[PDB]
Amino acid sequence: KAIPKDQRATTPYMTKYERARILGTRALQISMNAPVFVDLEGETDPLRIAMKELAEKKIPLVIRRYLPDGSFEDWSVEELIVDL
Amino acid sequence: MIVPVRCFSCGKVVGDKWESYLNLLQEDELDEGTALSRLGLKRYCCRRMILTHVDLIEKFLRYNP
Amino acid sequence: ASRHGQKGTIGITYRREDMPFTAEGIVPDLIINPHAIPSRMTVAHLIECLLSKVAALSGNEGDASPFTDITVEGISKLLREHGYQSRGFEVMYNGHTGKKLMAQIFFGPTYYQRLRHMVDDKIHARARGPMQVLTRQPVEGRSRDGGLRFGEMERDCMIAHGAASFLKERLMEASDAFRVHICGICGLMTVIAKLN
Amino acid sequence: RGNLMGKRVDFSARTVISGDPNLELDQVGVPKSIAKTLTYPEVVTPYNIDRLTQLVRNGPNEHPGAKYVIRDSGDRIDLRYSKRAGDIQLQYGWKVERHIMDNDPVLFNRQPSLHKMSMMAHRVKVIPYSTFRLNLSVTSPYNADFDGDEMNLHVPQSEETRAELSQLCAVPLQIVSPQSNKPCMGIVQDTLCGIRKLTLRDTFIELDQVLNMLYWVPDWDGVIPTPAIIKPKPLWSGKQILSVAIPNGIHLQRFDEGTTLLSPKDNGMLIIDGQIIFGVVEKKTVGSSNGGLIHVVTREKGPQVCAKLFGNIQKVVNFWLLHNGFSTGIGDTIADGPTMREITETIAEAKKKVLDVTKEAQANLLTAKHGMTLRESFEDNVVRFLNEARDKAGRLAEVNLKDLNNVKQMVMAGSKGSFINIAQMSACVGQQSVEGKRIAFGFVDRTLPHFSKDDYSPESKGFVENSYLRGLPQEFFFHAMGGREGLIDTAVKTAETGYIQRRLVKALEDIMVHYDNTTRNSLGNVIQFIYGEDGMDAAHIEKQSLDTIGGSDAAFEKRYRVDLLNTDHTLDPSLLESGSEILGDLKLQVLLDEEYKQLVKDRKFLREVFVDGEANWPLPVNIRRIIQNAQQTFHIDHTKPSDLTIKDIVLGVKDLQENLLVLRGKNEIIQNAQRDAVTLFCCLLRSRLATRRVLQEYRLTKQAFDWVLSNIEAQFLRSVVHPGEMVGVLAAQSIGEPATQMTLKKVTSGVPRLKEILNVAKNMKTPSLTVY
Amino acid sequence: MNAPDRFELFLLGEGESKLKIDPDTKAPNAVVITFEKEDHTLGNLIRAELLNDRKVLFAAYKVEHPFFARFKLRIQTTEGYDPKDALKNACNSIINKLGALKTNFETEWNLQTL
Amino acid sequence: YDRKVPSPTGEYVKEPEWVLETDGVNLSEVMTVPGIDPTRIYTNSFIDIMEVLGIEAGRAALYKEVYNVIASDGSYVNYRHMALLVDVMTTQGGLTSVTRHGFNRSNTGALMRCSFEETVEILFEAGASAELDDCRGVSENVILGQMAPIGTGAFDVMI
Amino acid sequence: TLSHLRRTNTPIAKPRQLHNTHWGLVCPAETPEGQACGLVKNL
Amino acid sequence: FIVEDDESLGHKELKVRKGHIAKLMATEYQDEYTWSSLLNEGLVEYIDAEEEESILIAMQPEDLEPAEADVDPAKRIRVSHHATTFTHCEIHPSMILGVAASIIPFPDHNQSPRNTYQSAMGKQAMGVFLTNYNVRMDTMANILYYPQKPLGTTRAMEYLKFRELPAGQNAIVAIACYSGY
Amino acid sequence: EEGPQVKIREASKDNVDFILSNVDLAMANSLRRVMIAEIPTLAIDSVEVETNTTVLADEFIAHRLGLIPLQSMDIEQLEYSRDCFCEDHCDKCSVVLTLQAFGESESTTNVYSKDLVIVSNLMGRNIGHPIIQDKEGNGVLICKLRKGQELKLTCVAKKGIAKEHAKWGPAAAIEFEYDPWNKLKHTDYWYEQDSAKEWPQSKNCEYEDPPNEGDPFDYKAQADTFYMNVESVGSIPVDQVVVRGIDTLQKKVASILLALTQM
Amino acid sequence: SNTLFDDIFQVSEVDPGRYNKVCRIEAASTTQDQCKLTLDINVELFPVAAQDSLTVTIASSLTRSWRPPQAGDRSLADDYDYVMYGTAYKFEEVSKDLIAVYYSFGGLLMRLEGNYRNLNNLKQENAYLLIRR
Ligand SMILES: [Mg+2]
Ligand SMILES: [Zn+2]
Ligand SMILES: [Zn+2]
Ligand SMILES: [Zn+2]
Repeated sequence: KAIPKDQRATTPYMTKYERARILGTRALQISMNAPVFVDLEGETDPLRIAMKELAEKKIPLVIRRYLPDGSFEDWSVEELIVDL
Repeated sequence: MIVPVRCFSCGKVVGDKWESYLNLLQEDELDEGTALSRLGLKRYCCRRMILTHVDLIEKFLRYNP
Repeated sequence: ASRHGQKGTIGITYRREDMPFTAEGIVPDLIINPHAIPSRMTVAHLIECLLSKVAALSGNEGDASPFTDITVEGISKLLREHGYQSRGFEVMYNGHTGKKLMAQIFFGPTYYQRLRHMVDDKIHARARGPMQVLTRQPVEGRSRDGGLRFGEMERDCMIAHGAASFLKERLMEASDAFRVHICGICGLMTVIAKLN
Repeated sequence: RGNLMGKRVDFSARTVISGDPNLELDQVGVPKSIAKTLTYPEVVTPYNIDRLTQLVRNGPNEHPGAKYVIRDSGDRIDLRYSKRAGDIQLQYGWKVERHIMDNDPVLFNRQPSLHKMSMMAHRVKVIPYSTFRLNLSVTSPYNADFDGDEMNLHVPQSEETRAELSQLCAVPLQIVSPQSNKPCMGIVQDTLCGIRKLTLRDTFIELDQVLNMLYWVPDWDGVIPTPAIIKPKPLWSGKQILSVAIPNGIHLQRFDEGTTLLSPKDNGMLIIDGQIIFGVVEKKTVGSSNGGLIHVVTREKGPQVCAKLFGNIQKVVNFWLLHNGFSTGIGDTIADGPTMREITETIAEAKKKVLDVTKEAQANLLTAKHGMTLRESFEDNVVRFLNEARDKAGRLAEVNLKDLNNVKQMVMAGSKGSFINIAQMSACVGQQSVEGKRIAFGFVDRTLPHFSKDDYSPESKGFVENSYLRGLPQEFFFHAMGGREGLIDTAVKTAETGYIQRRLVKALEDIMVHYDNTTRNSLGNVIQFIYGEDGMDAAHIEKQSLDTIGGSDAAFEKRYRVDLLNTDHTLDPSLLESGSEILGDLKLQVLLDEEYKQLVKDRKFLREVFVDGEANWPLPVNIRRIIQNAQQTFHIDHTKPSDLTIKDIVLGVKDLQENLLVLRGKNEIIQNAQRDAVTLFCCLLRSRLATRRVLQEYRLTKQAFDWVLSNIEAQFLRSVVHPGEMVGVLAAQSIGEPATQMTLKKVTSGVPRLKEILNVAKNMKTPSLTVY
Repeated sequence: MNAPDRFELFLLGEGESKLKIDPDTKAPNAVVITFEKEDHTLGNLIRAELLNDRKVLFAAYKVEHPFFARFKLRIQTTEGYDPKDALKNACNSIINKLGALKTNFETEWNLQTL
Repeated sequence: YDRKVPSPTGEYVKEPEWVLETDGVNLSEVMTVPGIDPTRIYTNSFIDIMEVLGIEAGRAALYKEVYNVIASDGSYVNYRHMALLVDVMTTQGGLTSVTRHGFNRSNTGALMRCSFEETVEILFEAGASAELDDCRGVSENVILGQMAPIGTGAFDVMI
Repeated sequence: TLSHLRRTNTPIAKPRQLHNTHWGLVCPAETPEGQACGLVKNL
Repeated sequence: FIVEDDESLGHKELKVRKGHIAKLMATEYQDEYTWSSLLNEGLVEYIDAEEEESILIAMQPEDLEPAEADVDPAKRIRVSHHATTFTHCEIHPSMILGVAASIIPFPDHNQSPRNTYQSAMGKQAMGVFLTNYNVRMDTMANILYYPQKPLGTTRAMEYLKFRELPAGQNAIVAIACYSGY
Repeated sequence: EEGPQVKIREASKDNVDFILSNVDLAMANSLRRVMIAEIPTLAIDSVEVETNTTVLADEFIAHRLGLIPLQSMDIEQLEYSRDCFCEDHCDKCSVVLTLQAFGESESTTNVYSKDLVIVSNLMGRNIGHPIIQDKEGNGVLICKLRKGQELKLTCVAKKGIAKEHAKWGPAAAIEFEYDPWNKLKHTDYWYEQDSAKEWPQSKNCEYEDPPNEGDPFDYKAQADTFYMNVESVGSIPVDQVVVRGIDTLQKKVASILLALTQM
Repeated sequence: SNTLFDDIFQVSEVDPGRYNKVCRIEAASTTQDQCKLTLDINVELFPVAAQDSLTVTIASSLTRSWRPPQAGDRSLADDYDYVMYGTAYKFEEVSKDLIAVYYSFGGLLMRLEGNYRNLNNLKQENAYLLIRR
């Protein structure tokens, strides 16, 4: 039931599970001959690449966090902090 | 089943000492212990090789065909 | 396994040289780790060695009959008369180096059994083979080239790892996988599929 | 149950396992043949064709080869039959089912799988012979040993799938387990038993070896470290080289019974800048303990760095031991001649005691304690008498054991063995027991037909006086009876527990920490408003001491009170910079006062919660460490005064408490929950980061201190649970497992009781009411 | 069935040369020479001799895994001294002593009766 | 019994105290007895503690209990874990067993209950009274071979 | 083979416990683990 | 063995005697005094658990029927022969065991359960199960190439024909930490 | 002469107890190993069975044949089949022996290694001869036959080494001790009271001076002098195992030298 | 290029607590009664005993990979017999007009008590221990 970019209460920080799915999904696209938005310092493995697309906040993916009522909050991989 | 050719452990040929050993027992009326030493089998790796062997072939040969 | 409830699989074979050796030049046919002893309190094993050693030496059948007055002393006493340390230890040199081993070792002969069940008789390994006609799920046993059971318990673990995708890929894309057509009004698989 | 939630899946493999000391913790040795069978659908891509085509050419029966080639239309070109199997020009977009190669990620598990740790991702390492080869320190999580266990391997099939294994289920990632909130992988057998020896002060190594040991450690900086000794011979100590394994920045203080920054017993432990300063290295240091070099190295340097720590420590220690040797024989179970004398008679008196009780009892002189039959009291005595006997003859034996005694030698490392083992192998074995009682009268009024009716003497009812060494009919038979009782409930305590393990798992199955830090099941029905009541993840926790609960009232004061308005209890001018120009400042005392009034509220509050007086409680962020990690990151000298302003500290500590957060709603209700879930930690925090302390206890500086803060914040934020964490199961299992470890002062405990509980029985066997 | 042929212990296969010389990266004048189808016998003997040369700052070796018969010799020598030379010398000094022993033994063996 | 206790001087000391252990239960009437400290009276019979002191207390004992089972074995388990259990066992205001008589009745979709002890039946009494399964249980998405609200399936991913 | 020919089975208060009276008649040790432990005996 | 004290020439004694044994061994060498002869001349009896209830049994005959008129410190400790009642004496305690456990050396210097394990494994051991394995066509047969009688025997293996059809080899073992493999 | 120097004590067809002094332990060992594992030898490495009415299995018998020691002095002029340009084998890289035995008498006929019969052309090189040290001259007991049992074999002996297989070892057993008194302190004896009264005294002590009570610990001394003895299966005279040993090791070394060169 | 502490010590006790190549020595200082010493010494390479006159020296000179001979004809802070290298860890206030320090020579330990050392004693890793006659 949507929630404006404001009044956003969810964790600013990216959950491990979120990043593991983000990592997987981008790694998969990369494995399918998809454009790479990063400069390879000589990387070849999709995942290893996708990891580096995240390390340079260049992964055009957004996470939709459903709350338990039905509503949710859309966070962008650009916003989300990746400490871990 | 027949005397092992050579000792698992060290490799000292042993299969050429079974009959010798047996004789030393039966006729020379000697004890397994000395019989061994006389056959040049001085180390235990090479003493269990003969001392323990159970010459089963002698029982497999009694089977006619 | 020895005769004292101590089983073990081989973990590697070393050729005579790489093996530690006795000054006499004797080398072991087998080496077991000291750690499989304190806890299992399987002392007889140790004893049997003391005995079997003396025995092989003096060509005497070693009598490890139960309730007897056979002592670890009386035996150690016999083994010394045989020019060996009364307990089974014997200076040993490291095969690689030839140097002496800073720790003397329990060395002697011990009756060991060759149990059935050998790796090669077990090594099964499938990568999508024949499936059951009734469930369209992989078959059992390796004699049939079946699949391994990814039962209930394994699932829980995956769930615990939060690896949703993998799970789906395991309970579907591998084993059961089937496409069915449904009536958008009565969710029953009652839709005649005429693909053409 | 067996088709929908539990299926037989493809791309699985199983064989015998055996340990391999030259394999990395997170790898797994896959026997060439198995690798040649299991495959992986890789799509052709300009970043690979060369390798892919090259493999397709290698074919299905040479390792780095493949089977099957998938095309656009969905056809399967079978590479082992196919006039055109030596042809095939790969096309971008096609799929090349390739063999499993080195470094692939694979899910490796041992059953029963009552953990996450029972299933972990390992880097593939194709090798000869046919057994899965696994690193030893991966042993315990799977609870394997190499007496024949077989293990199952599964191969990810999707690019995502792989990622899910390598990022969530990787062995590295699992070293510090959330269940025991400590690590779940230590150092065992040889590496442990050895590392200890290799450490003894008496242990020195020289050139030739040193150079090998160093080289042996793969991450060696090739810089030979200067010998501990340079005199008549340049000798290095054990610690010396082992320290090479330990990376830099690792610190670790210990203190066992008699430690004293000079540990005459080479006790406790002291590791600074990744250099072992003092203390023998054994289980407590390198085991899978809480404080452990592993718990610390995982948290500090990273999972992977710590993953490596294992192999290194191993490679070095193993090598060292490979050349020192170690063994055990009967000899190691023989006790000093005069000792067996002292032991045999140690028992001789125990028997006389039992006898003297017995005669007393038979005279009806005995005074029955309350609630017990004069008969009950009788038995209990003798049993106590005999147990002590065993334990002292045992202790008596343990003392002989010379440090050179291999058994004792393993016990000291903590690599196998315990008092009991020695005590039984060397001195008296003990009183046998079936159903918690000493052997019964299976025959009429007697134990065996070799005794006379009515004979409660120790020999008669199961007291095995002899040792496994000396040797044990009646005794035998008896000890056998107990033996059996054991094997039996052994078979039972397994099924009953197996069942419980499930009911727990089904019951909680669907419970997980949602995105509002709440804990609800499928229905949405809230179960916990904050997980674990602090919304903190179990793994990121450690037993810390709340320094404000204990100590005399005087000591609590001698420690935290700062009264600038009091020449005798003010901050000496050597500690603080503004020492002299503070003495008297009333505006400052108003703060110290405010700080000190809080610490005292906390003392009360805590003593209210933890009535026990127990001050050691698992809390996120090991503050003590952060401090030590500033103590030498900024090289802080305990000789010059700090540049800290009383305002800095006090106001800083306070402010820190504002940026911890676990919830972020801007409303009252939630803003109050957030306060709750942090109260305790904060208490820890305040008692630790107190003005005196900061200044007098660990001479911080505006820089160090300022760092320590920014630090805590981050860590805290890292210790929070992640929405998704499936706590339902995670818990169910965390209870089921340690439950299947249970197998055995007159109450109903263990499995039965746990069963009693979970079922919510009303017919409990051991009811009781405890009044005060 | 997963056992490798015994001869792979002393027979170089395809694309396998007796030695590979890569320059160590951690230290200077350092080199890691990998040996193929060779075990402790050589490795340790050459390691020991290589440690008689006073212009040798380091020298260790390891069979990274028993399964395979190969090992690594690491060498670091005094500026201007090429370890390959430090290696050459060693092998020689070794052969020489060996020859020697061969003779002296053969001598004695001949003064023997039996 | 042994009980640590704050001494006037501040330090915790050991002030042993007499305590009566009982071989039989009747909480309701013993608290009322004089001399005893009704504040501390206890029982391992959580049910009774429930009926008498309320459920929030029952939860307590329920844990205090489980805990003892696990710790009497020297073994430790983080609070949260057992907490969750007890709580899950205690949210429905009563003492709900880990048996089928308790949590399978729960209010959950048919399929979950399916995977536990009374499949057949559960599915009938479920068909008879047209139950609608949300399909939000992990156990059901497993039956339909779909991702579930697990780590990987809680948040949705989009372009 | 000898051991199989000298075996004993007991279908279905405490029956798998090695019992006093067993002395002299049934082997105190020989018996299978788990499952039928104590039920299958050996003379 | 029976014990009936009926013996004018001093105390209570086992009916069997050295006399009868030379007579028993007499028969062995000829390979007329059987086991039934001992049973008939009433020197032995067959007792079931029920009658066992009413008898007193000495373990070792010797060590249990001499009169008490220095002790080897390495021998285990045994109590005493306290009983002017013995009606029977055990043929030999080692007999309380059966086939499987019978092949364990010193199982009386071994922790209870480990004896049970071994007994279950002796049945998975290889060796010659029968000298005619070559003439028998049966589902799987495993035979040892060079079976060895154990250097460590049991006075009860002679009847279990172990030494004749051994299952196991006499390997030179070393308990030592070596390659860590 | 130069460094390394020997001092034979005993000597015969089979053994050679000798003192090897002024050498490095590393070498004493390298030598020892090589003797055990890399000196070449001729041994049956392929058995073609024509008839086996025996009580033993084919491969069981084949295994034993391989183990039977064969002459190997001139093995240095016999090639490795894998290097001979022939297809399979020839008289340049092998030696073929025939075994034919028939149970004739009803009194059990024994089959000894003395019955192998060289069929190939030795080419005048001492090679492949059932080695016999028996007293009666019946080297090794291969098999026994009954009434009318047959055994008709054809073996092909090839050049090989202890590494591919132990049957190819000429060495048997090698004694080896150094520093009889633990002056070098390369060990720490295990004791119960006096490690000196409990641990035996090696013959080798007699050939060395004791430790001299109050003398400090000789921390600079290394291992010189080694008391070895090479037993010999016999395919090679003992003197040779020692020589060929020394040789081989020496060649191994040289090939690395030759390596750098081609590099 | 320095020296940091010189002083002759008189050994009062020599303790070998279950070690055969190490003894923990405690010798008092000749001259200033204030100074005392606790040290771990390899009695195998450098014996010691009841009342010996030991000369001690600390310094920090005669950290790049260790080398060995050659210099056998070069530098030589070999004017002593026994020598060790180590890392010092904690400086403590024995209180009063005295102060102590702790060094660890790869596990071999030493505690030094006095006061004028506030200057002469380092504050870092470097620290050799030289003893003679
Ligand atoms: Mg197991
Ligand atoms: Zn031998
Ligand atoms: Zn419809
Ligand atoms: Zn040819």
